[PDB]
Amino acid sequence: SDKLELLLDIPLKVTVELGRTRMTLKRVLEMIHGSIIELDKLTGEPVDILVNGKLIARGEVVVIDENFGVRITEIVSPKERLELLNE
Amino acid sequence: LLDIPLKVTVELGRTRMTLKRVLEMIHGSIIELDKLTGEPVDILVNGKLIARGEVVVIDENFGVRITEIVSPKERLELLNE
Repeated sequence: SDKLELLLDIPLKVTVELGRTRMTLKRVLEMIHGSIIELDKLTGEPVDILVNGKLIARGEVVVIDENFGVRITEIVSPKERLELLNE
Repeated sequence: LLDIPLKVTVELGRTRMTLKRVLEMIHGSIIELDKLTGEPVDILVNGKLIARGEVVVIDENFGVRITEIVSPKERLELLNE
């Protein structure tokens, strides 16, 4: 808590994922322009929001000025965000 | 080597923010990312950016159609870094 005060300005890396899959090296080498990669995410599901590699939230894609963004639709508690980042 | 499974991730974008901000976010908060709206999305294999493309739907799953990709030689180089 006094500990927390010292951490508030630490920059954290945020990544937003549309989905994941797995493929062989062979398939990676054979892919071409136009190749289609199917992901583990279903229509109707939100995108994932990771902070230093930990899933803390999910959301929906929005346009902000010229950039993609995400509006948070699901998130863990602030205490759980700390716990996960402290793993 | 050809049969080794690799992890593929498709990213909409990235940003950086402080821990304070991360802890203040709530339902409805907006996070702006580093990708511009006309750009294709990133395709990473084992964390290495090898391709970019456009999002598609295949039946009920999301997918990506590749629009930019490095050479097969360069794919192998990156995966062997």
